[PDB]
Amino acid sequence: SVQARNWARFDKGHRAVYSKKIPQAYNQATLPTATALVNFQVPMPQSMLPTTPSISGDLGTNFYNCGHSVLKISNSSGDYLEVLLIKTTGGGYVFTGKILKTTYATGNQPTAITATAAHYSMKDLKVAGANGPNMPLETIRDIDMASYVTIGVGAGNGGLVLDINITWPSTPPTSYWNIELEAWDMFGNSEASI
Amino acid sequence: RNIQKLAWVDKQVHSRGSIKVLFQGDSMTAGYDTTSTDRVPANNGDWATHASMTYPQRFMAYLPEQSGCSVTGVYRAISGHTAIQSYNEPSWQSNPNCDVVILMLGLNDAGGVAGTTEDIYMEYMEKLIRRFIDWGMGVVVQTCSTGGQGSGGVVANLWAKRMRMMADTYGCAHFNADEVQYYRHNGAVQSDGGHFNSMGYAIHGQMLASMFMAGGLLPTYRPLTNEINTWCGRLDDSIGYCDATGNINLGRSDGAYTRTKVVGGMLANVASIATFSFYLDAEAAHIFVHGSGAGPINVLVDAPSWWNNGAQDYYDFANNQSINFSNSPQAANNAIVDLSTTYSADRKFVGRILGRGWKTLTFFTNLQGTGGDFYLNSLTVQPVPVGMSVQARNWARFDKGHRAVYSKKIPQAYNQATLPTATALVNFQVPMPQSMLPTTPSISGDLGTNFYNCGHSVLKISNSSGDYLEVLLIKTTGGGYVFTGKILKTTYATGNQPTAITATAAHYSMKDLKVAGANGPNMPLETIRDIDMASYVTIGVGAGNGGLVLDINITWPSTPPTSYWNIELEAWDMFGNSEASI
Amino acid sequence: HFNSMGYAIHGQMLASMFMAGGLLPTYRPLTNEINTWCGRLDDSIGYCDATGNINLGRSDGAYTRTKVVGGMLANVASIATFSFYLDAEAAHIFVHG
Amino acid sequence: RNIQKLAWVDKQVHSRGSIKVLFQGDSMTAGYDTTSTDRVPANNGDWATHASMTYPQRFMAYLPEQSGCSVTGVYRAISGHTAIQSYNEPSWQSNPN
Repeated sequence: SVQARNWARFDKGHRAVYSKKIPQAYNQATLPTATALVNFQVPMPQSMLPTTPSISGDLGTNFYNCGHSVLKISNSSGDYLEVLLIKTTGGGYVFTGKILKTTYATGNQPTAITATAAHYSMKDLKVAGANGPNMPLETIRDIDMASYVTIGVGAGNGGLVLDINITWPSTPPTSYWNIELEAWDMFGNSEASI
Repeated sequence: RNIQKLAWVDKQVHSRGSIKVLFQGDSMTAGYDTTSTDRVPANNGDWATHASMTYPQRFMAYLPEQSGCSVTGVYRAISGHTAIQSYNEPSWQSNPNCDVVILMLGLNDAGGVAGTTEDIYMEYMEKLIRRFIDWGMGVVVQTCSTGGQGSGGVVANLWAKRMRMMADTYGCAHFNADEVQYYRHNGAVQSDGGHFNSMGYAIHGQMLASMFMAGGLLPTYRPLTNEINTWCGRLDDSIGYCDATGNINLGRSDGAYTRTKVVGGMLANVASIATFSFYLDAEAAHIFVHGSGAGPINVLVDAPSWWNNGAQDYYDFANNQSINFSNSPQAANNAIVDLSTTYSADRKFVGRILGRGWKTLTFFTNLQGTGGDFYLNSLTVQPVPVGMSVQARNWARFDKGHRAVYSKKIPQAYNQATLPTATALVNFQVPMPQSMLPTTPSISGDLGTNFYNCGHSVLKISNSSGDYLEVLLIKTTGGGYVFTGKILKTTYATGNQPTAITATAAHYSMKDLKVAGANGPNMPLETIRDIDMASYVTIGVGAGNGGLVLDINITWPSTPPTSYWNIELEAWDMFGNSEASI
Repeated sequence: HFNSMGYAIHGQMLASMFMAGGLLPTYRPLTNEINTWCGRLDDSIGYCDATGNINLGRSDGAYTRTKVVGGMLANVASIATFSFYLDAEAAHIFVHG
Repeated sequence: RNIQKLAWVDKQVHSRGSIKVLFQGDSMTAGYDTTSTDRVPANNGDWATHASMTYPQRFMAYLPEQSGCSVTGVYRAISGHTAIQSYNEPSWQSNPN
C-alpha cells in the first residue's frame, strides 16, 4: 500500500512490464515479414508520471517530478537493447532514452531513442444515429490507437502513452521484435495514475 | 414452497430436465422496441412493437442450448404495465401452470403509471410474489433493467432493490437485471433511452440463463473471486457446470493432464456442449483450459458469440468491454483453444472475459456431428485486473503483464543443517515461461520451424562468488526446439564466460508415485501419478504430460566453476498466471 | 471504554455500514478491484449523494465507458460518498476525475 | 417486520430521507468516559461522565453529512446496564417512536 506517491518513504511495488511483439505472433497463419522497429506506442508506466503536478509542477519543466522506465527490446536475431527511458531535459515532454546494454555494435546501436509522453485521441466506433434514427442511441466511442497527441500540444482522453522513436544510424534492421517496458508500479495497478 | 420450487428448478437446469417459465413484467420483459427497424409486430399479449429477439425468447432459446434443460415460456408482459396493473389484469388471474416466474416490474411504477406510489408498488409486488408462489411457481425477482447504465430508472431501481429485499422474506431468487449492460456500449444495446434493442434483450436473457446455470438460484451461491481450476462434473458454489448434450464423458483416466483424472470428453462425430456458468466478481478474467483432441473445439464467452441476427452492425460491439477508455480499445470476443498435439498436455490460454456479471463459458464441438473429439480436463478462470487482461496473445496490441521470475538456488538453501558443497552449474531444468510459448501453433506454426512464434526470456544467474550472468534466451534458428542463449551482462572474463548456453524446450515425463494395486488388491484403488522431474523429453522427440520446461545447458570453456548459484528466469507473463499457457 | 475519538470512529463506521448497504442481507464486502461511478448500484459499494446535486448525466466528455459524468457543480457544495466493507488489509484508491 | 423496516431504513439512507434512530446499550453506547479530561457532564439519561463525542452523537452528525439522510436519535444507554436491566428499565418501557 502506497500512502503518498514519491513521498519521504520507500514505496514497495512490483515491476509492471508492458510486453508487445512486433510483428504480432497471434493467429499468424503465414510467417509475418520482418519489420523495422523505429516507432511504437507503449502505455506510459506509473513510475514516469508526475507526482502532484498542480503543486510540484509537471514534467514539462520540473523534469524531476517523473521517474524512470527501462525499455528492454529483443529480436529474433538475438539482438538485445536495454534502454533507460529517463527525462534529462525540460521544456517539453520528451524522455531521453539512454542505452544501457545492447548486443549491437557501436556503429549499429540506435543513435537516439526518444520516449515522448502523449495521450491517445478518442474516436467514434459508431456515431449516434449512424445506422438510422436513434441507431445507436448514443455514440459508441473508443481510444484511437493511431491518433496520439504530445502533452502540451493537445488534449487526449485515450490514456497516457509513450511515443517511442528509435533512430538508427543506417537502414533500420528488420527482425521479429520483443518489446518490454519495465517500470515500477503499485501492486496490481491497472492504469498509471497521477 | 418458493425455496422448494426454486431448488427443483435448479436441479432441472443442472440435470437436463424441463422447466416451464413465466415471464412477468413490463415493456422490458415484453421486449419493447418502437425505435429501431429490428422489430417484430406486437405479439405475446402486448400492444407494443417488439424487438426481433426479446429477453424471454433468448432465454428460452439459450437455456436449453447451454444446459440441456428444455424451457417453455408463458408471456405475461405488457408494455407500460405496473405491479398494480399486472396483479389486476383480467387475463392474468388464472394460473399459467409454470414452474418459475421471472418478475421484473417497477420502471413504469416509478413514473406514477396507474397512480402507483412506492407503497403501492411494494404492496402489489409482494401480492404478485405471493400469488406466484401459491400457483406453485418459484419466484425470481429482477431489478429494473433499464438503459443508460445507472443514468435512468433511479427511482425504479430503488423500488426494485426494496422489492428484492422484501422478496428475500419469501426466499425468492434474484437477478440484478440493471447491471446486464453495465460493461457494454449503450448505443450497441439500446433501442431508445430505456429499452433495449434485440441484442440488448438477448444479452439480458443470456445473463439470466447464466445465473440459472451458475447456481445463482441457490442461496449458497458465491461469485467467483479468485483463480479456480474446475473440471467437467465439478460441483462448486461459484461455477455451475452444465452438460447440455448429456454426452460429456466424466470418466477417470490416467491420460488426463489433471490430478482429478476427470477427462470430461466430447466424443468424436457427436455434438457435445459443456458450459460453465458463474458470476465474475472482477472486471476481467483470464480463461485457461487443459484440453486435448483432434476435432474443432469452439468456445463462446460473451453475448454476440451466442446469438446475433446481424440486424445492426453495432450488435457486434455489444460484448463486455472495459469501463475506462484509457489504452483499452474495443474488445472483440476471442476464445480459442489450440489443439496442437505438440502441446496437448499443456495449458491453453482461451482468452479473456470482461466485466462484472454472470458469465457462461460454452465449450462445444462440431454441432453438426461431423467433428472429432475434445477432452476438457480442466478449466481455469482467473480474475485479473482489466488492464492486465489479454484478449489475444501476441496480437496487434500491447499486452500488459508482469515479470514472472522463476527462482531456484543451486544448491538449495532450505534445511541445510550442514553447509552444502559448492556445485557446478552446467545443467538445470526451469519451467518454460509464458513469453516463450508459440501463439496459435496450429495456425501460426510451432517454434520448430516458425522460430518467431516465440518470445524471449532472460536468464539471470548469480553465485555466492559475486559472479553474475545475464543470458537472453531467444530462438534464432529453426528445425528444432533449442533457444539460443546470448549472454547480455556477465562479470566473468571473456575466457571465463560460458561458451554456449542452450535452452531446450521439453516436457516432463509422468511417473507413478503408487501404481494401482501396488500395496495389495485394490490398494491403491487408482494409480497415483506425478511429474518425473528427472525425466524430460525434448519437444518433437516425444510427448510428456508433466509440463513445458526448458533444459538449460551451460557449456564452460574450462572446468565449470563451483559456487552457490542463484538462478532467476525473467520473462513476460499474464498477471498472476499459474502456468505458461499456449 | 473509548475516548471521544474512539466513539467517533465507532459511529463513523456504523454510518459507513449504513451507507454501504450493510443493512441489506445481500451485501458483500469488497474483495477485488472495482471501478465504480456515481450512481452505480453494487452489493459491495454503497453510493450516497449526500447533497442531492451530483449530476448523473451522460456525456461523451466523460473518461469512462459508462459516460456517467457524476458532477459537482461549481459554486455549490456537493458531497459524494462511497461506502463499503474492505475485506483486505489495504486498498489503493484511484479516481478518474 | 424487522426486514421490512430495515429495508425502509436502507432506502432512506440511500435516498436522502430521514430516520429516527434508537441508541440502546451500555456505557459504550452512552459514550462513557471518566478517565480523560475530554469529557462532558452526564447527559442522555446516563449517570456517568461522557466523552465530548459519543458514538451515537457522531453517528447523528455523520450519517446526514455523508448520505444526506437526516438522523434524529433517542438515547437509551446507561453506563453499567445489562440486557436484564435494559429490558426492565422503568423509563424505557414506552415506545420511543
